[PDB]
Amino acid sequence: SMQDTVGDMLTRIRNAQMANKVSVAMPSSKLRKSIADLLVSEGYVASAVVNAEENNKATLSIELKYFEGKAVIETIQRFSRPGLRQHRGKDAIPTVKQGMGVAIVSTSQGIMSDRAARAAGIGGEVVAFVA
Amino acid sequence: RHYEVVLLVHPDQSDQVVGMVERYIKLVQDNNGIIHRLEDWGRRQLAYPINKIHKAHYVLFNIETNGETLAELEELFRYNDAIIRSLVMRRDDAITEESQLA
Amino acid sequence: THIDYKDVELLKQYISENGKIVPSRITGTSTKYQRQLATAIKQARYLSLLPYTDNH
Amino acid sequence: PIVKAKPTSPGRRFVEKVVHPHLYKGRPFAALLESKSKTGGRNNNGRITTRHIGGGHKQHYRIIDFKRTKDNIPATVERIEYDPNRTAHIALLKYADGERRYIIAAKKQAVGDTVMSGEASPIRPGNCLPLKNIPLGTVIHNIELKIGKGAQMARAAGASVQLLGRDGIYAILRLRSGETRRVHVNCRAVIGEVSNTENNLKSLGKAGASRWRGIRPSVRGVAMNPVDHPHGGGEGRNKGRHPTSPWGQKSKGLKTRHNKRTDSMIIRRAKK
Amino acid sequence: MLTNSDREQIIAQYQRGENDTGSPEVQVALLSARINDLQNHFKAHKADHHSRRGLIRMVNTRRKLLDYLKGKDLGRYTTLISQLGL
RNA sequence: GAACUGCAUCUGAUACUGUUGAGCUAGAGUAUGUGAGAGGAAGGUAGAAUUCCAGGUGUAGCGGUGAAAUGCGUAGAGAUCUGGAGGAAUACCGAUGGCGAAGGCAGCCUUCUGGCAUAAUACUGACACUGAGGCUCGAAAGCGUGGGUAGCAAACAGGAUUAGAUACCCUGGUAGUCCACGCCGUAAACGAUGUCUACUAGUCGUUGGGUCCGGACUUAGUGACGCAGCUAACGCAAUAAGU
Repeated sequence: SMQDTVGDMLTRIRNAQMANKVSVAMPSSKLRKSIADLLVSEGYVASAVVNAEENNKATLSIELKYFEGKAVIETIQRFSRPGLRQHRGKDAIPTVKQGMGVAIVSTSQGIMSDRAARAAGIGGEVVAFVA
Repeated sequence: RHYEVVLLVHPDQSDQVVGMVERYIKLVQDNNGIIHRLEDWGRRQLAYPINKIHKAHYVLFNIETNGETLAELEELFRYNDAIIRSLVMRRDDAITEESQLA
Repeated sequence: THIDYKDVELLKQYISENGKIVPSRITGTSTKYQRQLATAIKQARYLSLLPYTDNH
Repeated sequence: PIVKAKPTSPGRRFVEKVVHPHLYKGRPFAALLESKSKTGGRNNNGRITTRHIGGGHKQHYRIIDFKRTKDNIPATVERIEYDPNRTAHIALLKYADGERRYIIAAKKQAVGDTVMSGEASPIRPGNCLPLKNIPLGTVIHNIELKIGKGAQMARAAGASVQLLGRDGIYAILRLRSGETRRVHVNCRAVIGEVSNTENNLKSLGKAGASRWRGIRPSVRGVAMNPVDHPHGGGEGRNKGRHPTSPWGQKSKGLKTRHNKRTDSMIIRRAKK
Repeated sequence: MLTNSDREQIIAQYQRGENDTGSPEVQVALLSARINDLQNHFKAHKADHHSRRGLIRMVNTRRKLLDYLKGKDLGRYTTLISQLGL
């Protein structure tokens, strides 16, 4: 069965971007919304809105960006899969494309960027690489 | 359960075909049995001869009864020795409308 | 609507001249109705209503 | 069924005994029993007419109602009992009048079953009926050769006969041996196969087992001298000549039948 | 087969709530009754492997539900197995 | 000086995982109504056809091959026709159709029986997926005991071509294949593709349901083409070998 949620969201975004979809919708969770908000703040997606549907459900809809015909998200890969969790210190967070990318880090102070976490002197779970 | 029975009878026993039918009806009535339909087509002509007789009598009836009575009735069909062929099919819904042949 | 083994006049047109079952590619019947017609033809064959073959 | 033994001795490694718990362990009816003294395979003159008979264990004789004369009387089997005279089991019949008789027990039989005799009766195991009444294609046993003499064929355990057809005043019957003979129509028969069908698959296991049944040892002719058998004599092991009996009658393939009177009764013989 | 009447009878006996027909207790009781009925058939016909596979799945499902009930509420599990002789 | 990425100790952080308290239905289940099918097991029975047997009409061939010979035939074969007896399989229907976890499953009625599909309600509320060992099933052949034995046929016999033919062709032909109960546990047991999820253009088929006004729509399987994508290339391509 579906044993991963963040990986599912990441692959949904990736497949939508490869298919040139304007927006991608999925079942919503707070962690998915936080990751989408981080993506919005990094500028990889246009926006991300959660519409509260019936039966205590919610739909996270992410509007995707395209620049000069190509997708804005050049690559988006899961790192800390359920089968192998990866936790790193402040000075051990992997850099994505020499820093020109983003390594999403879930730290004790929330889900934030690798460069911001390095500034804060904090570490956590390195969840994904997006560039 | 509802069971539809087709019986083939020998022309020498065409005269006595009736009485065995009341015997079967009595046996079915005794054991909580209701007979919806009793078709009597008549002396139809067989497409091919069976047991060296070209033409044989046809009788049809639909009965609602239990399996034990059904098995007893099958044993009577086996041992009557006039009734060469029998077709005891089972129908989900009892059939009351007139047969197309009759 | 419905197919029964008792209706020999309706199986006469669907049966071949020699007693074989005409296929669906020739008759044009649906697959379900073809299965029911085949079963009914077999029952009428066992009840000496339709001949198995022309030359018995 | 067959029940093997444990190889806890050199004579128990190959013993197999048939097991029947349904049959009554208790003694049979006293009145029916009659004494059966052993003759040791000897005639009135005292000569040994039949070889390899002797010893054994004394066995009482059970009167068997082969004829089944009491027509139109319902009977029930109070009990089923082992019989040492015959391999087939014997079922006690207690009639409505109270008379008690013993009959061969069909395999498909149970305690308390109802049995009927005479012209009019259901077609069930353990019921004796005329061949006239009995329909074709039905397994039968205890066939009667001559009218009123009682059943003779198919009295052994598991014996079966099949009524193939009726022609004229005779009924065509197929026997286990494969030999087909006419049987007069009026003669009676019993529906159903005889009990103890597994009797053939038992193994007696040791020499004494047959000596309890009364079979004495058998000596081969090759082992004797010329004065004793047509097979005796010779330096070392040797056979010498076409095999025969002690009395000079070839044992391999020689046909000994002389019944002109029943040649007509015998329709055909199965070949295999 | 378990008939319409006796299936609802088992349900009615094992109702936790009104017309629930979905609780682990009712599910397990219906499975146990269907096993009891099926066993008589299965004894008659030794070589009915295709039906025995479905009966084995029935047993597996009952075991899963019983284990889940035991992990959820132990008193309910003990009472259910005491009632059903398991 | 740095490093010795460790170790224990208290101190804080609570996004994630572990342990837990309360709740939700969207994963998985359960209750009711229906439809489809060679799903399985036990019995019965129907019709062609082969074989043998008992007869009638009848005469010199039949059978077979590329050509023949072994074989059957003047003791009456082959052909035809009337009676029986016995075994196996189930033409047509029949379809890259249907069912089953695989292996596999075809005439017809009955008894018992496990799954799947859909229909709107009512329900429990993470019960889920996978699976070391383990156990269940598992084609054909083969083995053991007991039955049956028409066709076919390993082995075996004889006839042919051949330089030889321990073969291909041939005239026969026993085990086996058929049935009951147990072993055997192996196949190119194949989709040469482990199971379960979510996502990713479109098209014409076809089987079982549903809903609409013969068509349009949607569902779980079932095939043939064809993008992005992948591949050493073949090709795969919503039934992925794509993410």
